Amino acid sequence: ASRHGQKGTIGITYRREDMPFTAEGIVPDLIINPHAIPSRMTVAHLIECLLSKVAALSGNEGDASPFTDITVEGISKLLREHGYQSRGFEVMYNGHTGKKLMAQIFFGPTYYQRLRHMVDDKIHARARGPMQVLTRQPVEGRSRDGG
Amino acid sequence: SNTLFDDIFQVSEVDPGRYNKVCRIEAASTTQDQCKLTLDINVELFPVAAQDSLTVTIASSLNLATRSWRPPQAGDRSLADDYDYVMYGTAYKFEEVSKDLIAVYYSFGGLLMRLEGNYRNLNNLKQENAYLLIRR
Amino acid sequence: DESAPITAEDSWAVISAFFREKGLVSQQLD
Amino acid sequence: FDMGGYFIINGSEKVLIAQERSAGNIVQVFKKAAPSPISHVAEIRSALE
Amino acid sequence: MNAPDRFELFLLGEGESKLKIDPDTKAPNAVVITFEKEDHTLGNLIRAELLNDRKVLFAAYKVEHPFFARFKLRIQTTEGYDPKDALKNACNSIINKLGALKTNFETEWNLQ
Amino acid sequence: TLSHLRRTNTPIAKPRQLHNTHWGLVCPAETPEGQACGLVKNL
Amino acid sequence: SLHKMSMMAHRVKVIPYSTFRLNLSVTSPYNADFDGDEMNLHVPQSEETRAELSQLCAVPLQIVSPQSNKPCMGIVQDTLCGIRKLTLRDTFIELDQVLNMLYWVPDWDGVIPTPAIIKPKPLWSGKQILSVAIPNGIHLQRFDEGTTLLSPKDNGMLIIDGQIIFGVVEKKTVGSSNGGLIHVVTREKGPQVCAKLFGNIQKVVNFWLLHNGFSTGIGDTIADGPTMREITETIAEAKKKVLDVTKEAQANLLTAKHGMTLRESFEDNVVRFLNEARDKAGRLAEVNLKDLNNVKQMVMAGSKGSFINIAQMSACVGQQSVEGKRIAFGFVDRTLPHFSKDDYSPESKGFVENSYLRGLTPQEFFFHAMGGREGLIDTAVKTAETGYIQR
Amino acid sequence: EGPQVKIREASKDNVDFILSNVDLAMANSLRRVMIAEIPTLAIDSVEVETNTTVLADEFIAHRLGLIPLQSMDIEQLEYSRDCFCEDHCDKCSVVLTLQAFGESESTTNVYSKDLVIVSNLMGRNIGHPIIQDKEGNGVLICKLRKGQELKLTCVAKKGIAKEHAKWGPAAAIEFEYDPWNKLKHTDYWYEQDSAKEWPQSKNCEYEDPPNEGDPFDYKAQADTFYMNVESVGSIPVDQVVVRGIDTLQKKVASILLALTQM
Amino acid sequence: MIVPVRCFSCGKVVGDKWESYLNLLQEDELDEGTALSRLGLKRYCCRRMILTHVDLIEKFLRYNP
Amino acid sequence: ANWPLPVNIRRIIQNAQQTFHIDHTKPSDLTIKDIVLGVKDLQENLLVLRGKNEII
Amino acid sequence: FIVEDDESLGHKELKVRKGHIAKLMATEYQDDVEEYTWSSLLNEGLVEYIDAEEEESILIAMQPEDLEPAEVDPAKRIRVSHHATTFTHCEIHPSMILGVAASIIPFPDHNQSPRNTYQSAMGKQAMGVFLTNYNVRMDTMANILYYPQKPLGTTRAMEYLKFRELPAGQNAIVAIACYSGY
Amino acid sequence: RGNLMGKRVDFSARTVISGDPNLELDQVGVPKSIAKTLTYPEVVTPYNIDRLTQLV
Amino acid sequence: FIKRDRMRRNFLRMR
Ligand SMILES: [Mg+2]
Ligand SMILES: [Zn+2]
Ligand SMILES: [Zn+2]
Repeated sequence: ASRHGQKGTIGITYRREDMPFTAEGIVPDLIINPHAIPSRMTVAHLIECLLSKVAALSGNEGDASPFTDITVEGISKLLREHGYQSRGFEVMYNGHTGKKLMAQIFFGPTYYQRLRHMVDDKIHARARGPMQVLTRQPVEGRSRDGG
Repeated sequence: SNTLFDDIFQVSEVDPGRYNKVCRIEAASTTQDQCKLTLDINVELFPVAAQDSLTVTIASSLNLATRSWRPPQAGDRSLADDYDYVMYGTAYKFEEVSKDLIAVYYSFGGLLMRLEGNYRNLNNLKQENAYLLIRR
Repeated sequence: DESAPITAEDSWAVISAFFREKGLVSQQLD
Repeated sequence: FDMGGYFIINGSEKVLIAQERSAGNIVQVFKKAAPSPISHVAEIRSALE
Repeated sequence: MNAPDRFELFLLGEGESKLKIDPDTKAPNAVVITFEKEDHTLGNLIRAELLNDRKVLFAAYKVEHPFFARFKLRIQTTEGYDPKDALKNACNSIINKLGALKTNFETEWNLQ
Repeated sequence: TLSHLRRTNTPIAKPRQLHNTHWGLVCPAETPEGQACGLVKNL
Repeated sequence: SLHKMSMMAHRVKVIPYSTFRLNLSVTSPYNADFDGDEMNLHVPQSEETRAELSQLCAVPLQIVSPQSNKPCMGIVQDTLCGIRKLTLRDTFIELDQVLNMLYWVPDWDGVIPTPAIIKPKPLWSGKQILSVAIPNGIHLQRFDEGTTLLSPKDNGMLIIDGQIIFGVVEKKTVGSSNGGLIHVVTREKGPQVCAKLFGNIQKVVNFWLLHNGFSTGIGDTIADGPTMREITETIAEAKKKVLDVTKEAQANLLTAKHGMTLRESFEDNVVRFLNEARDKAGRLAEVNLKDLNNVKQMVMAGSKGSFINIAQMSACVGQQSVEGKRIAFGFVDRTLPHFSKDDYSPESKGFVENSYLRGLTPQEFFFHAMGGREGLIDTAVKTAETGYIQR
Repeated sequence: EGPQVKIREASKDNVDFILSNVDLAMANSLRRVMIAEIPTLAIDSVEVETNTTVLADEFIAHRLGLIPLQSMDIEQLEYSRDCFCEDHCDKCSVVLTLQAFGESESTTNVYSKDLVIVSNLMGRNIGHPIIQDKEGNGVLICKLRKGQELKLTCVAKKGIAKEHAKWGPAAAIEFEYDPWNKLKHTDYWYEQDSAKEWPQSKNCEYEDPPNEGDPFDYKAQADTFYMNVESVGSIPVDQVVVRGIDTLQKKVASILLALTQM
Repeated sequence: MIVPVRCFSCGKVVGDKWESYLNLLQEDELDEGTALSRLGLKRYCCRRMILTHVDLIEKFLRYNP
Repeated sequence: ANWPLPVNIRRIIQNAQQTFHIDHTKPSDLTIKDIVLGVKDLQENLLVLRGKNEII
Repeated sequence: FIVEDDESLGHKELKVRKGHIAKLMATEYQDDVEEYTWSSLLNEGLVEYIDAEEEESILIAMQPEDLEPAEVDPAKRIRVSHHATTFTHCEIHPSMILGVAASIIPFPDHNQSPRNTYQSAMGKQAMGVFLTNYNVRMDTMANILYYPQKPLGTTRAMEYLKFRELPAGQNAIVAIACYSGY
Repeated sequence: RGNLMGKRVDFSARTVISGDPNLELDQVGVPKSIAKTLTYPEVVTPYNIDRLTQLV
Repeated sequence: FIKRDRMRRNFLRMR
């Protein structure tokens, strides 16, 4: 999950080469889907990426505190001076054919956190395991081999 | 095999509406005062303007229906060696608006061609999968 | 100068002093 | 970095969540939507400190 | 359980060839070849070379599912052109390009 | 850990609504979702 | 699991490492989405059971939901968003790529359709390539507003023997629509075919989308300088509407129509103005935005969002509410200690005028918390009530 | 001839050049070779004897894996599965050991340089840890204070990045063609004008301007790729491209070879 | 917690770059953004790594073994 | 005018045209005798119920 | 803060000025000892303590220099003015109305409010480093993150949560794209 | 309720889900681990004896 | 307009 309630699991892991890459050879480590944004209106998650891309380049730390005068432009115009597109976009190439993507990509670092719900602590199956004592229906609880 | 219909067309108007690669054509025949044509045209492979004298053809086939496409080999004696722009498609409506003036509708994979005129010229064009050839 | 009115930014020092004297779990201790 | 605020019971950390309650020794005025003859009730939970 | 060792990832699995040339039904003188142990890096390279061939009618490939080092490839030549040997032509062409290119690259670097 | 040590509880007018007076005394955001919503607040 | 849909029989494809995988289009009937949701699977134990699954609870058979006699499953994701981009008139595909896309159709006959453009550079259009996945004999037409056999704005839809003729493929055509295409396939060629339809449409569009790409960025919410200014005029004019009404009430002038009090009537015009103002302002946003703007592409495809979302992101958050009314006076005559008493102006009673693009002020922000919270409590209650009632 | 090369600049571990007169697919296909399918040597197996650090065993063991070693003569070794050896052999692997002991009262940092070969090399130039810093120190492996010890023995094996990223001969691979968007392969998202907003690429000057005011050459193709390899340090850059081309040459040769099975 | 080996995205070996980086601030009092210019992580797939790393292992060593 | 109903007739007609390739500008080979009768002939096969009593 | 509407400057102004602000930071950067603490502010009566009931009969101005003195980028959020004059208190910093979990959210005022709630929920179950002595605690089901990282888009408050010293995640490089449909 | 109108069962599994466009609509991805655990009985018939024997 | 760290020496300058 990000820092904006966009929790989601991993779909699949792609190797380094197959991932899309910008002109500088930087392959993103994580890809999320656009359709999450308009419905949830989590604009902040976009800005943080925009701000962070500036912070890493310049060396500042993004003063992302809630109520300041920091506009988008102040980040945006600042970004332009570093030689990247003002809105955080970036030309990117498909990793399969190495052909320019017809559309640009929003890109940049963003804080991500790992959550407890690992798959290995949620998956189980049962084929004629132990039953209860009172009712002789199968027991509950994956730890105790539930049903 | 034979040109199902041919005429020389002057663009009464071009509408470059709303898009980057396609536009509208307002063609009025100098030859006949009643054959008006509207057709989507790709600007990139055929830039246009007002009052452009354009040859228009139909050409049900190119020989000089169970035919998988293949690239031309070398100077093969197909048509459009005299023309410059070719689109393949198929009509989907015959409409008789009025007196023997008859109008037709063709779609070239999303590119649409509306052509109208008297009956006697347009008898021979009956819903066949047609080509389209343009020069000048 | 020292008599001039303060800007918004200076309040963080106050907040930093506030946490320095109290800490986050004051009331539990208090 | 640990800052206390919690007791240790038989080797287990425990925390007393703050509890909430209405004010003591305070008068309050309530209506009564019910058809009960008491239109308004001026409740007060008194207490000795 | 399920996760394979990685010599079978690129070296041939036992008993079966690295490729499976399969006669096709849709078109005469057309074929499908199943390349095991390899993926895009080899695949898309092969496909582009084929298009150079004039006598080739149809040539495309796809990767079935991202979990495997396999991908299909469908080649359709004109009549009187064996796809196997039609494929054979492509490989020599590429290696000749590479073999030249390494020499060409060596030259520039060796001039430093 | 820190949030836990600053957690409030409330046994069961309508308390779940974020009341105007809650301004700057309890967090207008941090509240567990579900059976506890509104009932559990944090300073 | 409160549908007959919510349980369906599948076919097992054993796979590598430990998750459950399913086709994307089936995510709708389950109301499932990979936010970490878990799903149980059951294995029959007898031939009679197995048949009773594969012959009654078959995923293809559940396509036409008897709940509302319209398809419950459709092409609903990026695939939907992507396919719209594939069906524009401006879209074209070169031969080299057209071969792979064709190959992706598992049941493709083995024929290369003649490109819609030759001389020069034989070129294809998405509509034809898309038509390959559509089985032959399918016929369907939709004549929306402004529809014409000429189709100037390319609305509507028309297919003939599995060949798109004009129209832009979108939710209103391939989504879960009453007269949608997927509805027709089921009735015409049975449901069994219609399963193959998903297997074709998806892999094609996804493959093409993967090589055309699609993304959204901050700029997608940015409005033009002029448009932002026009928005401000729209907001300001609303205040004047409010201001005059406010004083009229203070002069004992406003006359409530029969059936509600003066304050009751007074609130009606106030709220109606603010909602009008926002919705009028949102119109400024949606009209202005370039067709390149992705969030307008997604909205037009219908795959996510709506008009309201882009209105709040770009134009204005609008008026918060509680119990249908504005933010009442929690304190004495005033909503917050930051205001003087008796302030019915919209920014005091709980109207946010800023937009998510440029953040909210505290007073505004705090209000939005209450308005946001009220949904959570309600959503919690609806889970409590609706679930019980349904039982 | 065939495709052409031209070097612009070359550092100790970076090389920039311009690959011209070659199909787009091969250029990309070359890229994917360099990133993943190149042989390389890295620590594979660890057997911790004494650990008293504030760090987990596998933690330290994992970091040991990501330590680059000199691997010029990697071909002079045998793939781990190919040997009939008993879990390793001098011709199959390189055995590395490390003894670290905090003795100074201030913290004693453990560096890559403290690794030592404890096996025969047969004169190979492989197994030496790469020291890319000028200051002779290795990569900071672990910090120790007096009273802590670290005795372990690593085993380095010939691996390929496609398995794990440790065997990665290369780092970020810059890659670009058609700096001016004259091939129309991309539509520039813009608010007022793409040109004012999208900065020009560093290589836009190296090719002629778009020469606006002319029809777009629809039948033109793509060449003149501006790649830039950046070796991590295991092998010099010149090898990377050369060995990458070599490997790609091998695989296609393998197809043609396997094709002869009839 | 201690100077991660090569940056996840790029892969430029970054472990040796740490102490030099630390040497800069306590001695030359550079700005970090200017520092890395002197340091040589000109890309930003690494320029993140040193910038936002936490050196927790230092506080770990405060515990007598 | 729109009400949810059983089998669609609009769509059925379309298939007929596209199946038989209706050659317009032609006289139909139908008889008015057949049309009216055929409709009434068909209407006695739409058997929701199978019984034979008056009630059914 | 305590507002003194009486002032020779012709308008309201705070009882706190640069001097104390200077003095406050002086105490911090000592690490000669004077320790001019927070309590000294209360002892000087520059900042007041207020409960809910006391809030009933006061007039709190939002930002000090934004409103206390009497009397343009559209991208700046539109605010209200200081038409009112009879203030008594000004908020120390409006961002402090949030809790512990909430404060970590970058740009929360740029979010749909329920989203903030969700982050505050998950943020409690964010894998990280809970204490620096985890090697001697024998607790059940402890979780430690291999290579933590301070967030790039930090928050002014976050420094006061020691978050920069005990982070709970990594700065991943994320590209938003319908790339492979997965 | 808890034991007649609803009861636990064997031959069932639960885990997390994940999309995959490359599956036929009526399919489902199942981890090979579960497949090795869950099982469905089959009858020894002449048509499948050898195959079933092979599985043994 | 970002965070700051180096204002401390001004106090020494103020001293
Ligand atoms: Mg869910
Ligand atoms: Zn060996
Ligand atoms: Zn890097």
